[PDB]
Amino acid sequence: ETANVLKLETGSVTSAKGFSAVGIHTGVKRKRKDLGAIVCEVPASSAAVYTLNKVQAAPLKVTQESIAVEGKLQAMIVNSGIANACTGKRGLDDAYTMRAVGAETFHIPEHYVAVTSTGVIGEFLPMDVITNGIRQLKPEATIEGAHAFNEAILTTDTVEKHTCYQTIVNGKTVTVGGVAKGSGMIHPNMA
Amino acid sequence: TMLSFVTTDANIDHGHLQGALSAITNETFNRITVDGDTSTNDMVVVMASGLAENETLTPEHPDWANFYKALQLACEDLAKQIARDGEGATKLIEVEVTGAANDQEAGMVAKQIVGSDLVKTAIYGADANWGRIICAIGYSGCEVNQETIDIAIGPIVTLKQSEPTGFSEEEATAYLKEADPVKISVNLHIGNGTGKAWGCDLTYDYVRINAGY
Repeated sequence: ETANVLKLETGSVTSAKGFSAVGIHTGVKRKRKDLGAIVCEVPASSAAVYTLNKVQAAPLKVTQESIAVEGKLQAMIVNSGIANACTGKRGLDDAYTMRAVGAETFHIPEHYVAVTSTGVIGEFLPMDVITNGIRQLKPEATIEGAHAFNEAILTTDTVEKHTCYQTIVNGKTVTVGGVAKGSGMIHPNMA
Repeated sequence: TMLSFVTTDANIDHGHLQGALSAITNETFNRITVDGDTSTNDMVVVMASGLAENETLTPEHPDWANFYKALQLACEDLAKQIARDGEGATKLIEVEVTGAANDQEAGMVAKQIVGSDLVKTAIYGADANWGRIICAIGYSGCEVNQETIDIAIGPIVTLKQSEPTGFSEEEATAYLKEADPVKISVNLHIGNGTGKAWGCDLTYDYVRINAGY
């Protein structure tokens, strides 16, 4: 409207000021990275939408509870390979544990940490592996960090999925970057 | 399952950010389908650091449309990449419906078409099968006049006012083999409603991946 919006083909989530990311290989997957985080150096205004499926994975609730406190986050922690879905009370406990261990690792409030999972339904998370893995996460403000994070959220995907657009607001360069995953079980109905 | 994580350095509060994301989701992620199975885990999170140090964004801000467009394009780009990476896919399919009773109905019709297994397999076979498309229009649940439908596949109009046009099938097939995305356009001639949806072709590899072959 008042300035163009331009696509940056080599940008990602780390192209926006404040953000760092990483992914590592914990061994839930055979080869690919399977645990990652995006973090922000300051509390970031946050918004979310969630599947309306009545069968919902535990971490979606945990993330909603974090965001509900102040509408702000500093970390988003994700594991792939195991959905932590249909895992009942134990699965919910496990999602809270991931959030707590993430808060310790990044030295921020628990309510500034969101967590999620994607992969096999019904399987319980290997919590020694996941929790040790979270403590090793070293986010970097680099394109390599963003790509490592995107790998760490994939399941059946054949490729990473990045985006980045820039525009001007009040004469300031504003950047929107992003990553995604998804290849099967795709018919989103989120709110 | 799909996930998306979007970051920005825009200064914007959580309420206005949420309003934007909710609206944008309805025109991007909620308009894709690979296999019709809505997951237990789908989620999108957007984080705004404010480190660009703009004056806080709201719909009343003179540059709101700049920010809004950037966020919308980012979500659209990611949604399209998910659809393109549908298990076994060789093609992204984009369906645009115009002339619907309203934008919501255009979207529903577009998604019904891209979600049809007969449409998805026709595209894999490079078959410009408007019959399968119009069948999906018809069961969409939306306001439809069966005698006033136009269907195009790329630049080739295959059906005009519900009459086949005698288009070149060799040409249509040639288009379907080379196009990415494959674009299907529909005009229902009911009202002013418009909307897009995205999906992919249905191939042997979808079956191989999902049947453990």
